[PDB]
Amino acid sequence: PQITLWKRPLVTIKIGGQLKEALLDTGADDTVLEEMNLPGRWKPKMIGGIGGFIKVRQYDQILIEICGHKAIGTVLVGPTPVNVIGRNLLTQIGCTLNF
Amino acid sequence: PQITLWKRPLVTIKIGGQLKEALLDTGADDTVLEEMNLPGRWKPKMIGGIGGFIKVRQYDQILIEICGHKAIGTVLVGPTPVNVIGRNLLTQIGCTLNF
Ligand SMILES: CC(C)CN(C[C@@H](O)[C@H](Cc1ccccc1)NC(=O)O[C@H]1CO[C@H]2OCC[C@H]21)S(=O)(=O)c1ccc(CO)cc1
Repeated sequence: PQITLWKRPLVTIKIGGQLKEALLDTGADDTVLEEMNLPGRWKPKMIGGIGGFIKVRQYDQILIEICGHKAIGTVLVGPTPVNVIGRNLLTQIGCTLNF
Repeated sequence: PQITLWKRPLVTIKIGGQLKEALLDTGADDTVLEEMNLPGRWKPKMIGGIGGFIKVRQYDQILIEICGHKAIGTVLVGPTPVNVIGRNLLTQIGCTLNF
């Protein structure tokens, strides 16, 4: 599809057997999802943006379906106000910016 | 152009007659630039990011050229970690997401 940017580019994702809403975010290097109790090992990470840093849990090789497009990669879990799909997964679904 | 996302979508912008580098950021509603001098009236505002809220100077109706494409709109200036071009200006240059 083609998504215009008049409104936030929110899409439905499937991760860990749950459906959620997330931003297709070209400004995020990596994917960050709202707190959720995922099984498996993780490592702590600090990620920074406007307002400072938050502590997150880095899970590797997580399967995520984004608008019916499957991807697998790093997913950071923490107290983010928004689910954001970052470039590490956007590249996997064939997403480009165009103007 | 069509921009892939294996690297950060960084582009050169012109604002206040000066060249800078900025990130095309579909996850940003607004455009936020690092501390700089800009002419004209500004009003204090607050904006929230992943890590909390920051004080910014809001400049309205500012000319800004993004990768050769002209826009006129609101630019927020403050202690952002990165110059981000947000949806208020991405829409003006006709930017869409595609996959
Ligand atoms: C700043 C940028 C370089 C990096 N960020 C992505 C941005 O898209 C961020 C997304 C966002 C955060 C919080 C609420 C809504 C959207 N948008 C944002 O701050 O937008 C500001 C300006 O416009 C307003 O609209 C929405 C908020 C206001 S990040 O989240 O900090 C981040 C940092 C490290 C990683 C791991 O690599 C992943 C993500």
